[PDB]
Amino acid sequence: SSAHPETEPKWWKEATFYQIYPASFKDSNDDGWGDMKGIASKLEYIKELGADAIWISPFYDSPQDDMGYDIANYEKVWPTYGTNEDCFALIEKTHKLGMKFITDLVINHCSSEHEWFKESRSSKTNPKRDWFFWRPPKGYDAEGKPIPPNNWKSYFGGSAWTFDEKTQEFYLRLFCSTQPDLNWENEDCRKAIYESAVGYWLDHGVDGFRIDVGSLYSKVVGLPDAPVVDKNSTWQSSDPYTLNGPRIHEFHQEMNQFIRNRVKDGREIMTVGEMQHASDETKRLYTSASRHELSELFNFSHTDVGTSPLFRYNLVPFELKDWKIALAELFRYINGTDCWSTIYLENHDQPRSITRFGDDSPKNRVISGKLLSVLLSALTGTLYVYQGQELGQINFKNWPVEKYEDVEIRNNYNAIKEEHGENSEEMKKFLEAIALISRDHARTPMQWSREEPNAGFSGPSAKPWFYLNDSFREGINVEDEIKDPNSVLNFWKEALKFRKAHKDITVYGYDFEFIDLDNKKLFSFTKKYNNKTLFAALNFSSDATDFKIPNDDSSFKLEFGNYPKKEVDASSRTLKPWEGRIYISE
Ligand SMILES: OC[C@H]1O[C@H](O)[C@H](O)[C@@H](O)[C@@H]1O
Ligand SMILES: [Ca+2]
Repeated sequence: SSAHPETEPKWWKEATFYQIYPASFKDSNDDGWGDMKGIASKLEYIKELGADAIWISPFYDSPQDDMGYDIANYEKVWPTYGTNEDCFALIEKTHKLGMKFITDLVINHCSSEHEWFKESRSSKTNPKRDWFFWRPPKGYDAEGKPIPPNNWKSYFGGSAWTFDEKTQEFYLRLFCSTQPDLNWENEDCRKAIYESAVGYWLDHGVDGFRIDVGSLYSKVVGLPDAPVVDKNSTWQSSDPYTLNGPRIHEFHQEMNQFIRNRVKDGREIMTVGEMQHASDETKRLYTSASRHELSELFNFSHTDVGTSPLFRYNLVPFELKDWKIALAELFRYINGTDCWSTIYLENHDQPRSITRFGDDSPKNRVISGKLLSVLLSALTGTLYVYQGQELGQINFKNWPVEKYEDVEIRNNYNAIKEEHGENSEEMKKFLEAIALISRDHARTPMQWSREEPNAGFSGPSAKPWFYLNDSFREGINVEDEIKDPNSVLNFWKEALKFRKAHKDITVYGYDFEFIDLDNKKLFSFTKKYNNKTLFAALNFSSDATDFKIPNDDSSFKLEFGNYPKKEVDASSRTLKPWEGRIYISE
């Protein structure tokens, strides 16, 4: 383990994080929105699950055009969620339970309602004009409409620019129209960002930051037109010119130094960057401890499987190997380095992992939910569990498009309607995809009980901000799952206990090797820690599946699995449907 600097323990390496989506976690005042007092009331539940730390999605003052990721004030809690004092009380309560607290750092862009943007947009001559990207039209079209400065596509569909009537210029917004990109080329802007979004929260005791689209801060000079890679799309991906740009490491080093110099009590701060996509070299430049940039990053390959690289909302076939390789992208690069990795299958931007990677049928949703827990329990990195994942939550079914709340759905729908027609093959493919892939499958209220109609998220007379998934009626809820010894919730409790008990090789294990990589059903691997070997055999199918343990001997003991502990034959070399097993040899 000495030739593996990645094994050096840190609180944030071995902490299991639980991600809370504040709108949807727990309402305490029957207004249909989750809130801070709601979260506070459920910290014990989170601790009892086995979480060591929480990450709360944005709770700052926001118009909610992107459900909190459009921030109007970094230094004020959104009143619907509570007051600043409620937040400080929440941080303290989390701490007094022995848990760490990270907040969402959203500084690629702010709300157009932020005072910085209100000033910037007021004239062409004000001191904050160049805190954002303003450009004149590229002339006007045959209809008299201004033409945007370039052909870039918004992440949510359509053009990445919005015209401002007052100053007669476009501003850049890679996300929704009211999320103008901050200009990191402006040093005054960077310093103001650090003071408000970072320093304020360090001063109030956060243990770290989850850094929203942290790979987008550096724009290639000139904001050039992107090459035409999609011939059936008016607008083009800006990635070559916005993703992992030439100053991105400079910026992350600067912010890292700011954090180090701002902390007052010498505490260890974790940063997890939502970096989206990166080569292994880029990952190393971000996460090597000696680089003083990020602690770790999220990489999207594993959550991209089954989607077109050209458009997330066009489905394509995939096989198990594709997902194996994509998952391994999170962690293989750290082997024998001072880097660190993340492990997750769910967040507020993703559909449910049982639906995507297991089998969400009534017959198989429990066992396959447990299989996913066995897999995650054994992988190297900082583990994240997303609200409802521990309940074995599944995608909602048969929702009309008009029921979806997400701006990502609304904007993409409108762009397709405009470009291709509402009644088109393009729209049909889109509608097919949203049923599997929409971020909204993560965002329905947390299911605390079987109580009609709001499942204990809010009182029965309240109208939740977004519709409940019908699955609460099928026993996917906290109250019912606590009482069922066979539940996914109770299984996740066991999985976290297992992972912690064997943390040297589960959290810090190295020399990961696939066994039978090509297998369409068997997901198998080994890991090492000194004299120890972990061997995983995981059957991602309803068919029984054979496996072999490399260098098999008597020393391999069955330590964890999802079939009943008293009924598993550890010597057997065929997995039952959806069966997973972790063996450890010392
Ligand atoms: O802030 C724009 C986007 O950034 C990140 O990808 C967030 O996780 C996502 O929810 C948001 O829409
Ligand atoms: Ca509320």
